[PDB]
Amino acid sequence: KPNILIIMVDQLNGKLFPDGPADFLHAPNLKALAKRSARFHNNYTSSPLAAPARASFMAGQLPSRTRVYDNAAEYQSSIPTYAHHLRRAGYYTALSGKMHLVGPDQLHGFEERLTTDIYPADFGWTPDYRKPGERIDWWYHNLGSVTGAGVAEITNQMEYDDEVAFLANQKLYQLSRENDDESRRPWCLTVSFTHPHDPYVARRKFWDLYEDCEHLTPEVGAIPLDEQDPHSQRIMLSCDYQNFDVTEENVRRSRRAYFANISYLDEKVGELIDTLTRTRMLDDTLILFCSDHGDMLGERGLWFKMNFFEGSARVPLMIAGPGIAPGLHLTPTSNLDVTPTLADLAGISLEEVRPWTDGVSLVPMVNGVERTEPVLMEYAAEASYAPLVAIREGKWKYVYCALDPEQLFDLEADPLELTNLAENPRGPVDQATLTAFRDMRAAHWDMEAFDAAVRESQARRWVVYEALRNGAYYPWDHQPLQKASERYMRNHMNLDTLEESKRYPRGE
Amino acid sequence: KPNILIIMVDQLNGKLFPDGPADFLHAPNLKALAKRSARFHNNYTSSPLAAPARASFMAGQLPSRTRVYDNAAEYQSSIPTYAHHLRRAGYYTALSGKMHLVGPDQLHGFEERLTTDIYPADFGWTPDYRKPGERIDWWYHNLGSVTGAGVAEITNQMEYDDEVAFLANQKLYQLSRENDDESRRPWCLTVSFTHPHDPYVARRKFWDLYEDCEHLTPEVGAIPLDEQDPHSQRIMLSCDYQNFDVTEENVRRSRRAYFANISYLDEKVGELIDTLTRTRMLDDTLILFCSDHGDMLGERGLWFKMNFFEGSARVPLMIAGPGIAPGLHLTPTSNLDVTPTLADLAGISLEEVRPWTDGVSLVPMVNGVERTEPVLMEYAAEASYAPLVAIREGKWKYVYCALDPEQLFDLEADPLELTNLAENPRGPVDQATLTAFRDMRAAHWDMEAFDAAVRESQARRWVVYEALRNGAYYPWDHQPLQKASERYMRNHMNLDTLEESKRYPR
Amino acid sequence: KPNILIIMVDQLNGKLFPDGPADFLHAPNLKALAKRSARFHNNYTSSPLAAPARASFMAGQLPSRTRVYDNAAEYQSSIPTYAHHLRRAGYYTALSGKMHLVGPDQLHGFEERLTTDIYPADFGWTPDYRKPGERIDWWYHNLGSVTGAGVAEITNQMEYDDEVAFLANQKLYQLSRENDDESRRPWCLTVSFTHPHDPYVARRKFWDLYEDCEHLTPEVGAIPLDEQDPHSQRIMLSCDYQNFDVTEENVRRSRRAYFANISYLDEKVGELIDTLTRTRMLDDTLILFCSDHGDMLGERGLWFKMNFFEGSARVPLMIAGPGIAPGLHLTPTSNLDVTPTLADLAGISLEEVRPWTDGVSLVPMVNGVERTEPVLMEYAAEASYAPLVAIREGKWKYVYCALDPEQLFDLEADPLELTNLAENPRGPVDQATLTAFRDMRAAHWDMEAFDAAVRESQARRWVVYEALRNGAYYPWDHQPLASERYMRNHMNLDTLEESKRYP
Amino acid sequence: KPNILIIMVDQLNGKLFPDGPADFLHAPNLKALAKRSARFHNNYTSSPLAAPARASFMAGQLPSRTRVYDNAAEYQSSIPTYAHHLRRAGYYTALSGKMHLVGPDQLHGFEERLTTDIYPADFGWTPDYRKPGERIDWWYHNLGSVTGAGVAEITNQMEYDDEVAFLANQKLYQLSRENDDESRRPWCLTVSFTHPHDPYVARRKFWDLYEDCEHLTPEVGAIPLDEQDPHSQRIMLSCDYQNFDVTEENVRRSRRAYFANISYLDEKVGELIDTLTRTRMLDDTLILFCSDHGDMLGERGLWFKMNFFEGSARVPLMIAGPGIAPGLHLTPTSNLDVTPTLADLAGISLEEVRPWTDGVSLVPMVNGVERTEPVLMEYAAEASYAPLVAIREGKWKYVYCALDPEQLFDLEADPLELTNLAENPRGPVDQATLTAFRDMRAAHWDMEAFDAAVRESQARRWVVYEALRNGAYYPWDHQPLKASERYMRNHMNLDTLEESKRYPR
Ligand SMILES: [Mg+2]
Ligand SMILES: [Mg+2]
Ligand SMILES: [Mg+2]
Ligand SMILES: [Mg+2]
Repeated sequence: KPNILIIMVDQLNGKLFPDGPADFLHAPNLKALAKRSARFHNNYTSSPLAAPARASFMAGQLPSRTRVYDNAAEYQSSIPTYAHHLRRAGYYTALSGKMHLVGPDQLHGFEERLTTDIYPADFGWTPDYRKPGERIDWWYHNLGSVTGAGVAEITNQMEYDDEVAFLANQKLYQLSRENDDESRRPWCLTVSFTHPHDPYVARRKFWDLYEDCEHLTPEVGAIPLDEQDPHSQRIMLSCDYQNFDVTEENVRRSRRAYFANISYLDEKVGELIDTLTRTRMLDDTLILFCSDHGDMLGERGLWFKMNFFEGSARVPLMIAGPGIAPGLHLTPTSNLDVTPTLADLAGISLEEVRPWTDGVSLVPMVNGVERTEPVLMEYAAEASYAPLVAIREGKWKYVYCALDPEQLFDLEADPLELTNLAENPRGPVDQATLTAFRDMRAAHWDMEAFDAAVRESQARRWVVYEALRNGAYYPWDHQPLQKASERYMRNHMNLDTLEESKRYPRGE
Repeated sequence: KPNILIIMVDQLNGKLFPDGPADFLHAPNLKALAKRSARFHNNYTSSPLAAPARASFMAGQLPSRTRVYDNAAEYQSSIPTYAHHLRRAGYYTALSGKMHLVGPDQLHGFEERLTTDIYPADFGWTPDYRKPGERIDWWYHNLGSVTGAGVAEITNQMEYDDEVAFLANQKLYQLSRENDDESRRPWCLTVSFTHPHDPYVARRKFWDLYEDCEHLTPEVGAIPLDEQDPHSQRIMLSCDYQNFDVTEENVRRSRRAYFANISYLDEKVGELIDTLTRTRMLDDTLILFCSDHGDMLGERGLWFKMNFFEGSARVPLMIAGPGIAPGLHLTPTSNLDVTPTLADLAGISLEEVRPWTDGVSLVPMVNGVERTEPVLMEYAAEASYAPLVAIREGKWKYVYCALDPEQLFDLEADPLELTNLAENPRGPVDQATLTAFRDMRAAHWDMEAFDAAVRESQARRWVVYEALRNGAYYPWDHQPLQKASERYMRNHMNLDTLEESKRYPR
Repeated sequence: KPNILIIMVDQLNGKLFPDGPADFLHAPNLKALAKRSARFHNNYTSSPLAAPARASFMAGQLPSRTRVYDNAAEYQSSIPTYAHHLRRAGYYTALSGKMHLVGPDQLHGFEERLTTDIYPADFGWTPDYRKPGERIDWWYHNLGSVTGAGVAEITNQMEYDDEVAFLANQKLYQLSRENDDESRRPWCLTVSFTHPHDPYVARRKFWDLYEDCEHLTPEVGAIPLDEQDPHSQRIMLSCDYQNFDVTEENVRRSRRAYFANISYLDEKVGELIDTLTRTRMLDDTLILFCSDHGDMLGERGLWFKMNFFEGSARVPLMIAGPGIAPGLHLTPTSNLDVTPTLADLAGISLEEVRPWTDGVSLVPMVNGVERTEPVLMEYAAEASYAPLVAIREGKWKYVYCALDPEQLFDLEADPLELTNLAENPRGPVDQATLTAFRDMRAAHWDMEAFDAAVRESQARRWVVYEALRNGAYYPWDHQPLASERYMRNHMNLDTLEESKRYP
Repeated sequence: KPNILIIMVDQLNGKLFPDGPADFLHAPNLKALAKRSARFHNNYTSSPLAAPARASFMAGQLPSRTRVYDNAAEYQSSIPTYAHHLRRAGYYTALSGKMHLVGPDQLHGFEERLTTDIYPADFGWTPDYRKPGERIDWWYHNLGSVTGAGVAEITNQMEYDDEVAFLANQKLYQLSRENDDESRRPWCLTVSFTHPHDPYVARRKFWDLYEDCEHLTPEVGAIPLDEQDPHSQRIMLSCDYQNFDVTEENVRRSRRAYFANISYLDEKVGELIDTLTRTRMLDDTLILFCSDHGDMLGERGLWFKMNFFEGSARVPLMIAGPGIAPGLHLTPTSNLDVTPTLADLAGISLEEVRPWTDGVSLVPMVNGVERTEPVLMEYAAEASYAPLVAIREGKWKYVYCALDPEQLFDLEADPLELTNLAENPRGPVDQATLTAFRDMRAAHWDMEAFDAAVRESQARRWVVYEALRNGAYYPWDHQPLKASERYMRNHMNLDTLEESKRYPR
């Protein structure tokens, strides 16, 4: 059974990984990794928002099934995740970094978690479908990140990711001490970074890499409010766009710092692989690179996520290691597919995970078997007044919301999604295609039931959270475990035995 | 707004409270409390098992709604409980003792919890409908408690309840120091004891009180296996009855220690009343006495709970204090009613709690209003192979399981439930009654959907729990908070100001 | 004096022999040989092309010294080879199979050659540094081997190797009949197979062994032309890469047949060991296993050789038999070291071979003495426009061409050579290392003189070959040499049978 | 394009051809040929020994460039020769007879070779500069040929040359059958005889032609060892001079048989000319007469070659045929010039041969353009302990060896090379001349680098050749080719065969 190192980053636009990292990015370690990887060019989040994407990623289940509709929705501890599936199959499992789990369970199957979460674990960020058009300024996104972009040597997120990286490498070193043990458990370590998520603020060393960058403005620029589709209009309102003057310089500084923070992450990818190499674990380790959702990065005038356009919904996915054929795949894939893919790679039978996952294993695709299943996405959080769903199949993307006109995009003819074929069909094929997707949509979702479930979930939490914020607060944030009385040299141990057990490799 | 003291005990057969405590029980404090209480004689659990009853009790929702089907089912933290409702209305809320909450949330709205739980917080005790007939010896009930009944000066449960009682009285004393503060929050303290739940083992002092007891044998004796209804048969097999030789003396000793432990609790009730009296909080404090489920106590040959017979499904309920007219109420009520009753007593509008509670406030009842709503019960844990549901309305009890013959009892004519009218109707009224109950059951429950929901919950947990018991274990048990650097006299405080703030009355 | 059996194969990627054959290969005979061998994990060709590698192998001399720069360069008969060295010390020496010797001398010291060569002996395959960028389609490598991989029960190469094997085993039987006369010379037999060189076509029996194989794709995928280093770009045009559509199925079928052909060879290794065992010559016989160069096998998008990346430049080397302690050695070694190692094992003095070899004996090192000399490589044939040289020492590989950026790899940190530390050093030590390798390069090669000598050799041959392909062709192909075999009436009929019999 | 017939003989003293053959020689065919020839009176070998001279002759390159330093040195097959140059231009090229090519390549560009070589093809005759003063008796020259001169009707060499002649004439006839087919390639046939090389033994018919010969003793007689220049001393020690009593009679017998064997050869020249005439190819055919090196023939007391004196270093050179103006040329020329002359005569461009030849075409000289380039010679085989070089320019000859005193000769004033002007200069002109030659010598050769290259070549071959003579020997001698395709066979047309093999038709 191979080891599994999952490297995850937050808010990474998948279009920036056309075939591994784009040429213009300074990312040598991720480019070298990509050359060894199966690379999934058209990979999509299951939900363009942090907590919904991450609960779905861990479970291999859609938000409608996990019930994690938004960034404040409880994730039930009884829902199996890839950590349960691997741990049940004999893996040691650990998390360093972020997963935005909401509720008192901050492990969800992970045997050990090395850091707290950067974000809250409580019900604060609960949207309210009963009050459409409101925004909550103290947690909603706003374009202050765009006007505030720049250069700093420490930030909240760099403190977090610096520590995530250090503890991940320390854990790989600790795990190598078991390498000569016949009865060692294989390990699965998830390293989950908060970059390149905003604030768009970067260390000067990485900012300086992009002085001459040719990609600091999007090809598709700002669409005025009057000309936006309704959901995009709700996002602009939710971001308080009217109270910010986003200049071209602001767009350029934000994209520049974002690219710089990819380069910041690339250095951390190199450290992890160097640790794997020197500990002699690289040949037995699968490495997956993934992200929860994208960032529009100013394309269409939009920033951040919360929508199904390519920049928000596309996220990179790469897998490398024993038994994995390197190569590029264009068939659309989903983050929903990661958990069943990991289970398959770990030797777990299809039947053991079939009842618990909505995705499919990608391993047959890596081995030349055509994948046919469509890619499904959902969104039911801020800037929605009712749930949205999307279907990505073949060359098409279809988006449905009961409150909006449908969208239908031919991504091979129209990769920038500039012509809505549901409004302006090119011919009778486009009209027949729209009908097929409507049928597919009715097959997969009951939208009235979806809306009612989201409303009931919000209403529960508004009662409960108001109560929990009265009197003394009981926090749910993960506190990594204290072990000082059992670490290093203590006088209930054999002193020379200790040094030998903590040294690795041995006898050289 | 009044203070609220909830006194809860575990596994207390409600037939023992015909009008407050039965005369033969040595329970002067509970009898004194009962005389000033609204007493609900025919009060029922929502589910005859610890965790399902308690989650349903806290939320005012049935197990089919809480999803807490058994003793290992996760109780979601987003479900509102009476703690949340009161806390949202401005109450300080606290729990001392047991609530058998499963999952990493061990507060469920309680602002403070003073003890850990006596029982596990994890998914270990999960039944499996895919293996009907199996029992799990390491946690299932078994009749060893009947054959091992006796006397001891300390037990696991007396250690627990002794501590529950001390910390509750300590908290009342601490709360009295705020009495003179016009800006104080009113308080709601739940004090939840594990007795008289088995093992049936009592301190000598209380065991000696029942030397001449005349209720040491049940009136309805052991029904042989072949004559038992199918569910009772499933219970006997789950208790491993074949491997125990339960003598008449075992029955008497179990019941004697059980009664003694009611007397053990009565002493603790008096302590709490005494603390309320001397702190001058009694007259502003509502007092509720309740239990999660009953105990058959050998009636029909059965022990413990897990069924809808009277000894297992009946639990006492009493309410006393400001605005509560004393009196005995015979109309059937249930534990589902406690949470909306609490909200009502605390001045919370019916509209604020309507979407979150399946029961009804008993306040109107206390003030003379006739109550008509029926009482519903559910069971879907060990010794069931498919869910069971019950309906209690007027003089009738109806019990349904897809796999079993229906049961229908006229508790007015047949309070010991010896004649099943669904099998042996007395006439056309009994037949029409059965039909009315079938139609009403079919409108309230889809029992096939109920069964599918229970099986999914079990299967989920069997995957998850096996994983969580591999490698290092992460416990969810509640750990009461440690505040020693901020307690008593510390040198960041004014040392004479401290003594005055900690003194009361002043 | 021990007998010496040299088993050589063609185009075998040394990364497939990490400690003997890799576990995933079906090769029980080579795994059993390895277990009693000194095994040289990091052994390198001296030049990643057939004839340059083989002339250098035979002489223990680099191409810059043999002058065999490419696959059409004459190998002078006056250059001593290990066959001369052993033959001078009293050995009977013979070759069965391929050595790709160019020119009229097809023995180069071998007393007897049992087969012709599979490949040409003339100046046809001559490159020309005056036309940098051309390709010659009728003999250049091309990716048709990759798109044409598969299964067949006979091929040109299997016909050849079947015969190589038969005659080698026949010769071992013949050599066993002299095994009772103390007056008999020790023997050195070189058995040189053309597999696993492409075509990637295998017998179905061996193809079937790899249905479940987990290694049918390389560890590094195809790198687009624009992202390749300049020499890799030259190679990619060389094989006309743009005129082939290499699918993943093509990659898988090519690697599967290649592994199948390793298994095909393993059966022949087992046959040779069986003959040694049954004739009772095994215990007195040194066995060496070697190859001329590797095969990239689709790694980086490259096939075949002509470069210094691991898959092309690494080749296996194992030695077993009397006086050889088994073990795995990680210090880099060279095919250049085979000839002085053979001479040393044969009791020849160091001074007798010192003037004629650029490598070193590996025997001290089998016996625990640390080997410090670096490993040197050269390439000056097709897809080069000027000579390339490489140095392998410690954990490092350094590659220099006057026309290209340097390459520097740390193979312990970067075994797949995905980070060029000359362009992208990690820190100060990488810079100091690059400088030291530049100093070492200057101490070993005059690159201007190298290029001039290559150009003069190419130009000579272009004049000569045009002339030689006018009029009647005189072939140089070796023809092995009936009226003296078996029972003939000028011999003693009864005495003959007892002489042909053994034991 | 003209046909080309190269008639080559071995060890013919060039002073015997002062204007074609000397008057006293019975050589009517070679004198008839000479009269229609451009004749190069002062023509020199490139190296006074068989294999080195011949490899240099074939390549138009000096030994230091061919690497063929001695009679056992491998001649690499990748070195272009006039055979390659002509073959590349469309010629059929063939050799009948000797060329003393060493190594497994016995064609060196020739498309067909009609005989094997009379001498070995392997590394046997290798000198060793590490053993100066030693001699290897089983192949070194010795003066036994001088004492054993005489008369016989067959010899090894006459068997050989008889066969060379027969097959060469047979081949000319075969080539004439292609005359009427205007599609045929032009041909170049090299006919290379072993005479007048020793043994000095002749058929009685030719021996009787010199009964009254007046040139049976050399003008310059024997020089005693103690008065010889150091190289001549090394030659005498290597010929084992101390073990032979060479009488005046021995000299006369040797020189008589030698002249007789020139007459033996002249008969064969007549045969070739007669075949060309009767086949009607004569007018379209260039005829070149040449030799590899000379023979001292007793002059100065020396025999054979291995030195730069006139008798060993001069060889005849004549060219006749279409476009060749007859006449005598005195400017010094070199065997190095044959290959570029042949190429020029075949219409090959100057630039196609310039990188490959150290000599110059003689066609401009034939056509009245003065030639100025000097004549260079080298020697690095037996009787040398380090390489020797020589320069021949205008009237002068300069000889250098690092180990010996220089020699400088004014061949106009001193045609017999009796006065060494480097030791006994006549005045400042001789001194400035010597200095000019020193400077010239130093610009052309690094003699230490030359010595090192020779030593390495010797040392290589000592390792190899010992090996090759253990166990079964594999020979490199040329074996000429097919009887099942000759004459009348029952897959051909019988009436078609006779007509195609008949000529004239
Ligand atoms: Mg995110
Ligand atoms: Mg209970
Ligand atoms: Mg090869
Ligand atoms: Mg000669």
